Amino acid sequence: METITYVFIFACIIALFFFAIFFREPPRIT
Amino acid sequence: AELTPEVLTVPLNSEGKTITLTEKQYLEGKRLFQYACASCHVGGITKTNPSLDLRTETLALATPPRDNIEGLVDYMKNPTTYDGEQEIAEVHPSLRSADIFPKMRNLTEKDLVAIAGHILVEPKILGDKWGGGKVYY
Amino acid sequence: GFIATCFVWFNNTVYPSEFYGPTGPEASQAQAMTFLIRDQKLGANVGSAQGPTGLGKYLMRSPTGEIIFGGETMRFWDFRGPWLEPLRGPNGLDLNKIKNDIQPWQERRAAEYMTHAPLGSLNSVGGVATEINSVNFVSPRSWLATSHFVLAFFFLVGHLWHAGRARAAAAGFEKGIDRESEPVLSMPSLD
Amino acid sequence: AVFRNKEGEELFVRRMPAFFESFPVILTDKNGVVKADIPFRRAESKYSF
Amino acid sequence: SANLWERFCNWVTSTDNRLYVGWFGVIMIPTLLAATICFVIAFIAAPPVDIDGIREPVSGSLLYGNNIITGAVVPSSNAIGLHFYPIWEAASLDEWLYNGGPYQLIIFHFLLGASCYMGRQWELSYRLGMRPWICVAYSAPLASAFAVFLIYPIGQGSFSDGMPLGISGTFNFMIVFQAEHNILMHPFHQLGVAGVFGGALFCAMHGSLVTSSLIRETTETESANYGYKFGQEEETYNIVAAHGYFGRLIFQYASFNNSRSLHFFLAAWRVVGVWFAALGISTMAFNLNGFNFNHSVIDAKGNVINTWADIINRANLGMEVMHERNAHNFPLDLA
Amino acid sequence: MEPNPNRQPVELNRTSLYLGLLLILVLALLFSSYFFN
Amino acid sequence: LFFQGFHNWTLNPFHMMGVAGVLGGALLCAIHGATVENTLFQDGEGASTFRAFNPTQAEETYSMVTANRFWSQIFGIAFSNKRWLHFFMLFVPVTGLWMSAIGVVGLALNLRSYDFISQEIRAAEDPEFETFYTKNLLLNEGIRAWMAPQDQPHENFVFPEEVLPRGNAL
Amino acid sequence: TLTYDDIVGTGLANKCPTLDDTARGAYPIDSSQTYRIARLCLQPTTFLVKEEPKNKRQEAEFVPTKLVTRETTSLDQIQGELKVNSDGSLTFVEEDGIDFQPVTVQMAGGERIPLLFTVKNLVASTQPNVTSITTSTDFKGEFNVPSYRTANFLDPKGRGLASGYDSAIALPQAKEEELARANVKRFSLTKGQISLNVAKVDGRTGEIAGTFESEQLSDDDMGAHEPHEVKIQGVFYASIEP
Amino acid sequence: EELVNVVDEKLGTAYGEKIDLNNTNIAAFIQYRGLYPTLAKLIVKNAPYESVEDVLNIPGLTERQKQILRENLEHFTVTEVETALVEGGDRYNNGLYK
Amino acid sequence: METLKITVYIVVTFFVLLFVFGFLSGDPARNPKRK
Amino acid sequence: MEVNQLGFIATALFVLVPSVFLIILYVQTESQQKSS
Amino acid sequence: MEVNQLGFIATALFVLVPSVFLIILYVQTESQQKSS
Ligand SMILES: CCCCCCCCCCCCCCCCCC(=O)OC[C@H](CO[C@@H]1O[C@H](CO[C@H]2O[C@H](CO)[C@H](O)[C@H](O)[C@H]2O)[C@H](O)[C@H](O)[C@H]1O)OC(=O)CCCCCCCCCCCCCCCCC
Ligand code: CLA
Ligand code: CLA
Ligand code: CLA
Ligand code: CLA
Ligand code: CLA
Ligand code: CLA
Ligand SMILES: CCCCCCCCCCCCCCCC(=O)O[C@H](COC(=O)CCCCCCCCCCCC)CO[C@@H]1O[C@@H](CO)[C@H](O)[C@H](O)[C@@H]1O
Ligand SMILES: CCCCCCCCCCCCCCCC(=O)O[C@H](COC(=O)CCCCCCCCCCCC)CO[C@@H]1O[C@@H](CO)[C@H](O)[C@H](O)[C@@H]1O
Ligand SMILES: CCCCCCCCCCCCCCCC(=O)O[C@H](COC(=O)CCCCCCCCCCCC)CO[C@@H]1O[C@@H](CO)[C@H](O)[C@H](O)[C@@H]1O
Ligand SMILES: [Br-]
Ligand SMILES: [Br-]
Ligand SMILES: [Fe+2]
Repeated sequence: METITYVFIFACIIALFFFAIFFREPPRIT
Repeated sequence: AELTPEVLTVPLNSEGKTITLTEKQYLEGKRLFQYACASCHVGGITKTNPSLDLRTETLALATPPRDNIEGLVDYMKNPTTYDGEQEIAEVHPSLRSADIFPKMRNLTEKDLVAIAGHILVEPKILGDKWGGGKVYY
Repeated sequence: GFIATCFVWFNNTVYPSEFYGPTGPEASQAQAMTFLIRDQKLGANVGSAQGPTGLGKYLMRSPTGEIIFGGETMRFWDFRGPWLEPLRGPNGLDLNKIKNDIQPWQERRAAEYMTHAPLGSLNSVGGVATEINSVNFVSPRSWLATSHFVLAFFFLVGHLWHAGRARAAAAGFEKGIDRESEPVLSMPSLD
Repeated sequence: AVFRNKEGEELFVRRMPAFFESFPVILTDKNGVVKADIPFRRAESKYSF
Repeated sequence: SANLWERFCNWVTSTDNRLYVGWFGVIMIPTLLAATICFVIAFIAAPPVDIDGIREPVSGSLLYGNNIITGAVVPSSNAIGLHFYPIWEAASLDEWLYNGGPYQLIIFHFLLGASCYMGRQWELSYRLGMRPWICVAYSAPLASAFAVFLIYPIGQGSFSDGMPLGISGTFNFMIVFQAEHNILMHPFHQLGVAGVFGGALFCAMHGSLVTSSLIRETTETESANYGYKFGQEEETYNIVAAHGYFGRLIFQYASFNNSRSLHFFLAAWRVVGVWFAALGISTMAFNLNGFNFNHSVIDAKGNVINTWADIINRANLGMEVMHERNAHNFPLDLA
Repeated sequence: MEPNPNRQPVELNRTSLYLGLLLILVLALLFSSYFFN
Repeated sequence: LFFQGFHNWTLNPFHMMGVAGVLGGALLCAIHGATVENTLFQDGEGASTFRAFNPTQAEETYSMVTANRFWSQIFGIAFSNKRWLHFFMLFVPVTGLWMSAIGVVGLALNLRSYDFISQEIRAAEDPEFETFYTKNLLLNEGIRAWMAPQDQPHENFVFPEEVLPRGNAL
Repeated sequence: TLTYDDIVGTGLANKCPTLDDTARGAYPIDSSQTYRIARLCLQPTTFLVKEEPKNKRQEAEFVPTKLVTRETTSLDQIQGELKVNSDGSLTFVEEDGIDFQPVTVQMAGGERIPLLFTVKNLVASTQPNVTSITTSTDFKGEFNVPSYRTANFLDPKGRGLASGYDSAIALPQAKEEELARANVKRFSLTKGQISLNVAKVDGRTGEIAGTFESEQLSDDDMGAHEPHEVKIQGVFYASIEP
Repeated sequence: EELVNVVDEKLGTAYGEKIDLNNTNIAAFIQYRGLYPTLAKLIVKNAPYESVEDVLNIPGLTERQKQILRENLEHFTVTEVETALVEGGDRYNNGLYK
Repeated sequence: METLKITVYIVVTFFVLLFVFGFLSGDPARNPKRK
Repeated sequence: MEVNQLGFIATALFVLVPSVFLIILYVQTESQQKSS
Repeated sequence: MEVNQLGFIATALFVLVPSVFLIILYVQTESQQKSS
């Protein structure tokens, strides 16, 4: 487990990274 | 009025007679020491070889006894191992020390006679922090 | 400064240990050298003396299969100098030359570099981090190594400084950007 | 339990207090002198049980 | 028409791409990725590594040291010290494993690459008209990490003592340090704290005051963090409305009047000392350690009167002795 | 890159979920012991 | 050192956050600091920024847009809305700094984060398992046995030379 | 004819001398004169660990291990009077000499097996009756095998022998009646056997090269996990002398 | 059916109150005078002694050294050699300083 | 092993060249405008 | 007794993953009209 | 190792109860304009 428990929480931060540098919701200029 | 003359009163020879040091001449024992031995014998212990210390007990147990001014002086004149024979001047700088490690070239009696004192005197000062390095401090 | 600080820290020749101090490595080797000698004299056999780690109390093989002092001193096996070379052989240290050719003088030189090592204290106090107040020397090689670094360092950040701004003169950004035509305001904003 | 030795003096086990999660077993009879202790370093062991 | 390379050279420098692939980037990315994915794996399944020379592998890891605070990437082994251990040396990847081989490869990479980030951190400073000294505030960063990965090693024998990458290894690496260099007794390490313990103190301010001075754009209907639609050239927060406060907290003249002389000061505090620290460690990698006052303070007869820093000595001598036990057979640690 | 039309609104009612919730929680009661074994 | 010793503070989740605050907060204090000094415009004459507009007059010195795309392309993600960037600068430190403060109460009742059960047990029965954790853990004993006595005078510590733990040769 | 430099960092300074190709004449002995061998050198080729099969009546196998330790596997420069006994044989003993050399290997699985390749004590006995060391002559004898680590080696948690923490200190009130295995670290000693077979000699010099074997036991690791069996073979070398 | 610490159990005998001419590290010979430097080297460079007197034997002794030996004899002692106590050239540098 | 060495070097090289040769032509001009 | 240390973990999850799924699609529904 | 057979449930959940909470308040949000 744990060994896995640890890898996952990680392989996630990588997800949540991919999601914020590409699905960033564009800053609008008004 | 802390380091009394009766403490600077040490054994100079074997017989048991005694000599007193000046609040002055003591200083020199130190100043000289650091110049001449610091490298090693710091805190009262030989760094080149930790099995040998400068404590009083030890000295007296040395041979020739080295628990007195003339004795340590002997040393500073002719260095030899604990227990009799084996002249180690060719290694341990000592007045013999063929000017090798010149730190020795200058010193004179006024000097060796003092250093020595700095040796028997120190322990009386430092409990025995004089002999055991590191563990105390 | 860097390619400098290094020269003093390591080099034995253009930086004779006799005028400056004993190069760090030279110090570490002085240690073993000493106690190897202090010990062989007590009647021990460094050749076969088995370490406590099980590696080699005074000597051990190197990734090259050569002989080099043991313990931790292995960290400095590449080091070389006049007081050891003769006490050296064809495959690294030589068990023969190391047993009797051990000429008298070397033991002491090998000693001096032990007592006097490239370690000290800001307020000049020679000895490991926690030594009583007595010797007070701090190696020159230690002093030139540190000094220069701080300088050669800053400089690198000093080159950034200008080489980066001076890139803005021949560009005119140096003074900021123009309140009316900011170059990013005319770019297909990626999102 | 009271510890004694050849002599028979009643030694006393110095205890472990708050902070320490580990302690070295040191035996001091009354008056407070060290009279026995399990030594981490065995070679120059003087008081060792 | 321009040939195909003249294109490449525009693609790599195009101010358009999602994330700039500046020239520096051409060595940054390839490097950075090498490292990461390597580390990322050997942080999972890291065969038992043997840092210090003695053959007694200490491998914290997951597929062994099943934990996050525990495991880390263990250093190179004295054995092959300051020597370059190129994966392609180990007569067996299993050998390149025993001897911390994975460490290096990663370190040199993340090192040089960070240098690349350092640079390609200005490539836009130019590729986009604006002051170049952003990358310069990144000096304090890099340098440091360099000081704790390269300098100390070159300084001493081998990388064996180079900030093991992993939570707890940090601490080990640290505690050792404090015990071989009175680095807490440094007027340098002071300067890391000095500023770091400042930026924290100041980040709280400018962040404080600024937020402490916002016009009035919503009235708790929703939030107050909307008092700024992005791009507007106005300044959601009031400058003098702001100073009026701090000037009123600590006597005037003491609170900042000019806004640009403010924000600068914010790189001023951090970077200035964070550099020093970076130097401090980098300084001691040559053995010019923190202050030595052991015993210093004396008595008349000569009894030793204790300096606070004398205590500090025991909590040092303590760690001093135990660290790297059974790894050195002599009395003086010269590294 | 013009928006997408094939993007109808996502459908779910305040009672459909309840019918689902019941079925889901109870499904568990049953199937749960057979997990604890 | 005291704490590193008998408390092993450095291993606490909390304190490891205080660290998070006191570091990032500084990172911010500078990321933004020089993020500013290198964004603003030429709204003054000379080659120095001190005379540059203010005090509160013309609006904004740094274009939060020209700087934006700088990071959104370098480090991937940047800001928008200086309103939050000024309230996230507050959080970071004031925040993390509070964290530790909790953990610290935990040290009052010695109720600290010292051991990792899963570890000592796997260590106990295996002279071949060593993690930094254990290494660090040995330091403590050292930085304690040598300390305590001359540090806690009132608990008359009597420490024989043997008893005292310490590596081989040192 | 070659300096410490030529070889520094080569990857042969760990390799014994190669007795010049073509030269099988042997070295004559006396009994009127006593001989000694300047240097004994034992260079290996491969190490083999005997697999401990779970099953019983299906004989132990000798699998191959890969040299994990960076090349540090040789014992060069050894000696201890080469005597001739009222027989015909030569009995070579030993004295000084770098005979230990802790090395490790990785067994087939994920396992790590360490040992200390030694010949400490070694007693060489040649074929019952020889006059000149004729190719294929031998020596097969014994040697002691200490422990992979002196009495002072301190394991992860405090513990050890010569001077280590007493018995697992991280856990206080946990029953130890079980940990005893690791609490008390005893230091073991057992002997092993080598065996030299010659295959080249310069009757003029005395340079006798060849192959060898040795079956000593892996690491006892003080009170831990019963050792493993290791066969080791390689080339060797020694050069006689009056 | 139990295992015991080999070293410290010796502390309950001769070695651990006097000097075991057959094990004790060489550096305990400073403990008395006229013994260290040489005699010490000899006492050990010679094999274990089946009896405390066998010392005076050692081939090469000057009646003076044969003497010192006699008057310090009363301090010497011997017991089973001990593999873990003197293998690793510990007898000389038992790995341990000040 | 040795076979990998070169592969690795090549790559390294292929790039630096890209870094050096690249940073050369069309650079001191790589910005918005030169005033 | 002697239960599967994780039987509970499976029941707990299997009662959240699927369940939450609805406490997700539902909520977004009531907000079809700017509501909680 | 010999961890806490329930370190899991403890972990995993603490990364779902809170987490899923956002996926909830957030999701209803894009529905503020008849969308998924
Ligand atoms: C191959 C791919 C690797 C790529 C690396 C990627 C990372 C790059 C990031 C920065 C650039 C680094 C470039 C190489 C750094 C070399 C560091 C080093 O340890 O180099 C190794 C050498 C070795 O010097 C010593 O040289 C000694 C030689 O003297 C010895 O031998 C002599 C001859 O017999 C004499 O006998 C003498 O007495 C004896 O001591 C020994 O061989 C030692 O083993 C050896 O260590 O040192 C020196 O080269 C010092 C002088 C030249 C090297 C550079 C100087 C300082 C550079 C620091 C810059 C980083 C600072 C951080 C930046 C901060 C912000 C940007
Ligand atoms: C007050 C500031 C200061 C002071 C007092 C010194 C003092 C010294 N530096 Mg120095 N240095 C400084 C700042 C300073 N530096 C800065 C800001 C840098 C840039 C990083 C350097 C880079 C530097 C290098 C590379 C070297 C020195 C060296 C020296 C020593 C030799 C004196 C000298 O070389 O005569 C001049 C004539 C000589 C024959 C000395 C050496 C000749 C070679 C090394 C010169 C090669 C060119 C070199 C770049 C010129 C160095 C001049 C510079 C040091 C002032 C001397 C102690 C030399 C030494 O080795 O120190 C360890 C050396 O090699 N310095
Ligand atoms: C490469 C250099 C490096 C890196 C990456 C780290 C990273 C870290 N250190 Mg650290 N440290 C370093 C050098 C480094 N240190 C040095 C030289 C020292 C002194 C010798 C220390 C002393 C130290 C202490 C006392 C502590 C840390 C702690 C930490 C952690 C929390 C710090 C934090 O809150 O962020 C501060 C502000 C930030 C903006 C950093 C957060 C953003 C990212 C970078 C977090 C780290 C990402 C991670 C390293 C990589 C994961 C992804 C993968 C691609 C690597 C973090 C993992 C704390 C800890 O408990 O470990 C977690 C802690 O208590 N460090
Ligand atoms: C290297 C990484 C690192 C980082 C980033 C930190 C960060 C921190 N540590 Mg820490 N620590 C570390 C490593 C680290 N530590 C290590 C390796 C150890 C040894 C194990 C420790 C041991 C340690 C202890 C024992 C404590 C900390 C504490 C702290 C926190 C206190 C910071 C503070 O605001 O002080 C500022 C201190 C204050 C009291 C702020 C108020 C000061 C007043 C209000 C100002 C008055 C000034 C006055 C008006 C002017 C008079 C000046 C005069 C000279 C004229 C902070 C989060 C403290 C903590 O966690 O807090 C609960 C704490 O008690 N650390
Ligand atoms: C540009 C990006 C980049 C950079 C700067 C580096 C840099 C580095 N890598 Mg690396 N690497 C990269 C991309 C990069 N890598 C990629 C994409 C991969 C995929 C595998 C790798 C895989 C890799 C591995 C496995 C290793 C490295 C290692 C290294 C380090 C040693 C490099 C070295 O030995 O140079 C040496 C060579 C030069 C510096 C340039 C020389 C150019 C040669 C001599 C010319 C070509 C010769 C050719 C004409 C003749 C041969 C013909 C033949 C094919 C028939 C160094 C930090 C090593 C490590 O750091 O530790 C060991 C390491 O083991 N890298
Ligand atoms: C309150 C007490 C206190 C405080 C405030 C500090 C504070 C500090 N200590 Mg310290 N220390 C303490 C007590 C304390 N210490 C004690 C008691 C000890 C005894 C061991 C130490 C021992 C110690 C050591 C050995 C070191 C420190 C260092 C430091 C500094 C590290 C932070 C820094 O300089 O950043 C500089 C570092 C960076 C800017 C990192 C570089 C940036 C890289 C690229 C990060 C990588 C990010 C990663 C790859 C993420 C990738 C993607 C990600 C975004 C997902 C800091 C000033 C370090 C130091 O000062 O050197 C710099 C150091 O080496 N301390
Ligand atoms: C609560 C009262 C208090 C005070 C007055 C201080 C003060 C200090 N601590 Mg400190 N500290 C405290 C509590 C305190 N600490 C606690 C509770 C902990 C938990 C561990 C620490 C842990 C700690 C560490 C690890 C370190 C310090 C250090 C320092 C010094 C560096 C100052 C700094 O960098 O700030 C930056 C400046 C600001 C944040 C703004 C105000 C600056 C102060 C108030 C003025 C400093 C000037 C000084 C008093 C005299 C200069 C004269 C001149 C300015 C006219 C400073 C003397 C560092 C040190 O080595 O000492 C120098 C250091 O490394 N502290
Ligand atoms: C330990 C016990 C655990 C086991 C559970 C017990 C067995 C439960 C069986 C009942 C489930 C069938 C639901 C029919 C679906 C339906 O039609 O009712 C829907 C949801 O109602 C429900 O789900 C409500 C569920 C709670 C009812 C339980 C009543 C308690 C006992 C009453 C005693 C009175 C004295 C509401 O309307 C439905 O959904 C509407 C949309 O909201 C649509 O109009 C549909 O067409 C449909 O009408
Ligand atoms: C208590 C013990 C007794 C026995 C158990 C009692 C429970 C019986 C309930 C079942 C009734 C018939 C079958 C149910 C179908 C139904 O109910 O359908 C939907 C219900 O919600 C639903 O459940 C919709 C299905 C979503 C299930 C989500 C859980 C699955 C896990 C997801 C994991 C993702 C990784 C709603 O129906 C819809 O109703 C409207 C939409 O709300 C539409 O107009 C259509 O009519 C459509 O049919
Ligand atoms: C093993 C690693 C695990 C540890 C994690 C690593 C440490 C992470 C530290 C960074 C977090 C700080 C975020 C600042 C908040 C902010 O301002 O960015 C916001 C969210 O961005 C984010 O959260 C995105 C998080 C992913 C960024 C990671 C980049 C990967 C490395 C890039 C390397 C480039 C070569 C987006 O904008 C914010 O939110 C906006 C509303 O959407 C408002 O405008 C706010 O004012 C504010 O601007
Ligand atoms: Br350590
Ligand atoms: Br050492
Ligand atoms: Fe601002």
